[PDB]
Amino acid sequence: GMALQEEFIDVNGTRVFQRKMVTDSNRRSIALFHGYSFTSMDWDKADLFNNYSKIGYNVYAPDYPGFGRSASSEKYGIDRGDLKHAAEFIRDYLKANGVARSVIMGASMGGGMVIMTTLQYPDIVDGIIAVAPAWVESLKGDMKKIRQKTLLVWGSKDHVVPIALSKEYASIISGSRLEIVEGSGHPVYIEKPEEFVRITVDFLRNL
Repeated sequence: GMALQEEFIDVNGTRVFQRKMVTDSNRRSIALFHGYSFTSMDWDKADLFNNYSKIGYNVYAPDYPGFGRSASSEKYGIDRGDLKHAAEFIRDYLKANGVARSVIMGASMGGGMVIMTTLQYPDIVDGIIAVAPAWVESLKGDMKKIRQKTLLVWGSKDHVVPIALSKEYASIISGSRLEIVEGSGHPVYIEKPEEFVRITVDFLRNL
């Protein structure tokens, strides 16, 4: 039956904690990348493993190296602000799990990471969900090139990553779906979990 597996995986020498809900029959994958302040445990609040599994996605969620339960990492660490390290991580992490292509979702820091991964390795990305992505303001000229279906999610009360950037990023990424969730600040999947699920499930169904 369906099980939430919690385990440690080696990603090129870095001991990564992950949570996953998968079955060998699914032909769809989604991987979830947390913000600076949260971990893979925090996706419990919106029950994302069960909700995405029920629409036929294999679901993977690691703690980024240096965060949560994962080891620090010279190769992947983001201490020095190298977002290309995070694109390497996401590519390598999917490969370690035997996943050739996936939808990738990121919140905040993680949203920056999934954007960068799509800019570097577009052939591995089936779609993007980015929840108020941080650290990408310098990447607009490359973001204009993204061809993947993209969902941008922002809380109406977000003052961490300005809501003005929401409308700008929605213009830059052609075909992007922008949804502003009433009554939420920056971590939408914690503060308005039901609406987060409704919107993200609808996007994924129609990908």
